[PDB]
Amino acid sequence: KAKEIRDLTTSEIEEQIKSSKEELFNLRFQLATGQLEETARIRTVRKTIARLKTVAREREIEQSKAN
Amino acid sequence: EARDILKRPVITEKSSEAMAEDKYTFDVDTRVNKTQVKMAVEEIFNVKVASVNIMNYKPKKKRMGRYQGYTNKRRKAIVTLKEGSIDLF
Amino acid sequence: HIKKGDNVKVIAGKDKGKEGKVIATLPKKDRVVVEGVNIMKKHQKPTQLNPEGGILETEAAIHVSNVQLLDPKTNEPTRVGYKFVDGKKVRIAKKSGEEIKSN
Amino acid sequence: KQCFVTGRKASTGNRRSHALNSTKRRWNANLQKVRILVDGKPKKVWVSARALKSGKVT
RNA sequence: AGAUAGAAAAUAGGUGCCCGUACCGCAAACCGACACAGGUAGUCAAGAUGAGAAUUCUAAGGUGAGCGAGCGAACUCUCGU
RNA sequence: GAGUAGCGAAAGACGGGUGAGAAUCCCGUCCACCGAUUGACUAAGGUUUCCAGAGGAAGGCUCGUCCGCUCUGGGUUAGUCGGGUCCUAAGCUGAGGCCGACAGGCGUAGGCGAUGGAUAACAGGUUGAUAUUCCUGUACCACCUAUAAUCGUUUUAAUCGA
RNA sequence: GCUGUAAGUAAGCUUUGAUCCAGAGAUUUCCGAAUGGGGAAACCCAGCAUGAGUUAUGUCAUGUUAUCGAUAUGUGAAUACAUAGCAUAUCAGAAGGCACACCCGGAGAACUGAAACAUCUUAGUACCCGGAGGAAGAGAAAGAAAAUUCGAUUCCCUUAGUAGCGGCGAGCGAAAUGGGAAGAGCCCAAACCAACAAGCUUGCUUGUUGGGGUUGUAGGACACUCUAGAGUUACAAAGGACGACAUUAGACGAAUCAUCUGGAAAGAUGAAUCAAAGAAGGUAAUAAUCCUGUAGUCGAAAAUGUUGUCUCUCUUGAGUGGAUCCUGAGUACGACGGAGCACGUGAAAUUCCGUCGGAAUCUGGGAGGACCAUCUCCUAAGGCUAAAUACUCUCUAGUGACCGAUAGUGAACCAGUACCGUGAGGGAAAGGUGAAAAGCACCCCGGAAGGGGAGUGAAAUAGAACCUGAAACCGUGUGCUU
Repeated sequence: KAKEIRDLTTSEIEEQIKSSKEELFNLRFQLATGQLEETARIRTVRKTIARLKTVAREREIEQSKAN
Repeated sequence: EARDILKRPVITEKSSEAMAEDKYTFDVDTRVNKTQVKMAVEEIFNVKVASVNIMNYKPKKKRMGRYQGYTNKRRKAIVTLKEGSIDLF
Repeated sequence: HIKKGDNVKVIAGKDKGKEGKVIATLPKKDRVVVEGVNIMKKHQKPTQLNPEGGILETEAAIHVSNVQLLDPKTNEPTRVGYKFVDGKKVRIAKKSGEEIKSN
Repeated sequence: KQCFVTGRKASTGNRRSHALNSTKRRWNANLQKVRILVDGKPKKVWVSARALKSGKVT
């Protein structure tokens, strides 16, 4: 789902990643407390954060290449 | 950071007895110090911690079937916050 | 090779000269389960997930080498080829024209 | 232990006896320590006495 | 020697990290292939008797030894006369 | 070989209970052994043998309901204790350097390295397992911030220092 | 359709192209040459800069901070200049690893053979170390030959177990010629020099700037006269710009039905078919026609080796005189002591190393196995150089009168692992249910392990220690004996 992420402004990408940290922490915390019952809901956010950091790297490769 | 170090909470009869008091128990990363745990918890839950204690557990032998293994090394921290209440719901 | 839901005849095993629609493919072992083929009698034990049990009569898989598609025009057992309609590998009954595999 | 000019260095061979009984031996150069002009600034180094026969400035 | 306009003083608030911490340790968790009569540094070490950390009995505290039940021949082993 | 040798120093008896099963497991009474120790600590070493449930194939020189065995889940909390942090001995390394067929050996300045020197917390309570670590009480050592009751050429000072 | 092995039960993902498969890129914790300091690798403790945090301290993040090298500036002793020496900055400079192979060097055994043993042999072997390169070494004649020169090198066959060397014992052991693989010659010093930078007074000269020409028909300058192809594999040396096949995904691909026995046919029987495909492997048994394929054909976004060119970049070709000049110095070579060459300081001429000596410059020097005289050949003492050649950790495709689990690797199976040892090291044993897990619902004895029915299956003395199941060995019956 990395199209709109390319469409994002590179400034709320940090915001999106921070929210993803928050939600992953909450859901894992309530997994170890035995209150989660949504396992595919961990790998999906791991996908999301992985894609968000890959796009973030590609973003800063530009100024490295251009400047 | 400040969320990657609190791996999980610890729930058990001794942890439950500690929770009778304001002491909460967590399973933290293996490369952190007391100060960083204090900061992380008081950043997340908005609590004010008074002290924290850390201990390192050695890898334990575990045989699964015919293959022997070792469990992962653990680092556990105990907080004793004053005001506040880490809710583990 | 055959498709997930087409109707095929069987030529091996106690079941030959019999038709039936395929219900699963399992392409990692090229074994298909056709309906009404290889009926099995499995002894299932009373557990927790299954309250009781008994002798279930489920269908078992057979090698893809034991089934064949029927000519949609003449129900004639046939092989299967291909042709490039708009660059798409669509199937042919190899004795007549196009053969449809939609479900 | 080489010369800084020629390169005359040591070499191995055999000490042979009257009964042609052989033992390993060595042959060293007549290396002498002399202060010569290495790249201008004078320096002490080993130089053979055949290289000093004619050609070196102490 | 230098270095510098600064805090000591008689307070009141805070901050103090990493590693080890279980368990055995004259021992069935150690070195001896063994739940082996061997070896394994140091600390505390009570009462009666005594010169004594000797000896016999006992306190604090541990323990009854991972095979037994008979019969009480020969013959070995340990012990008494 | 043979159902033979061996069953690895020693004091057990009995009532109750548990179980498919008990000389052998749990409780109790009596008896006995050690007691400059078979007692309590703490090192080295071993690493989970520690604790609570459960099991009985195997391991326990017999049996076994038992265990240092197996399965499950747990358990080690320090500014002050021992180290790191501070110091150095014996040794080991050693920039440059000396010597060396190559390899490399030796060695200065300097480093590393306790078995030594210097360093601030005591008592009581506490669970099944930890406690100069946790909690109650009372302390102490460093460091930082706010304040200072006037120390006073900031050379000297309230006093800063190789 | 998928979420490895690994079963599962759970949450899911996917035709909106995911899953997967290739190409490319990004992330890539800690230790290790290990490089900020230390250290019992996978751990500790920091300086500096910059940022986060806190009222601040503690704390954290990211760069950076080893040692050598070279280059460049600072500064600069004992001492006067100046040198050590210090202090910085820069640079994909060096380190380490390995294929147990191959190659070139440095160093260098011994058991053994001589039916003893010392010379000699094993042997320039093994083991060490230092370099490498994908190949390396060698290489364009001071070379063989009495030729009519293969006109550089290497390598293969033969010469030939010949010539020879050998306490003439053991035993070592060529080379030339000839037949083949391969089809390469190339640059610098020296003379000399237009011009110039520096001491000289431009008379003499210095230079690396550069030209010059590099060879025995004796080559070159010299003086004449004369005229503008190469190549990045040596022969200077860089890199864009177009194509061409091939290779790191893939695609299409002919033609079979019936009966019989069976648990199942591919078998048997009958009738067909295809073949540029009857290689091969699967499939419930033995398949050209069922499946994967095969012959044939087709096919890359990309990232690569490779190659045609187009550029591009380089650039003098001869003759004739020959008066002078030049043609590789502590060198050849000799003596002493050693090694090497099939050949034992020896004739060692051929050739090297240590130690002393020590030459000629064409009207010269070296070689032709003591040797010389004459003849013939060559022209040292500077350098570069592809091919034929050696080997396989790999990768790709394939082959085998090679092994089929005491074999074949040690290892078909979580193997350099159990285990053993302080360590170097040493090192195992262990494959097979069935077609399909259909892996035995229930009942009965038993605490359980087991079992006995029933059921699955062709078969359950195929029930998981599971195909066949021998012998040793242990039992239970008994016919005949004692």
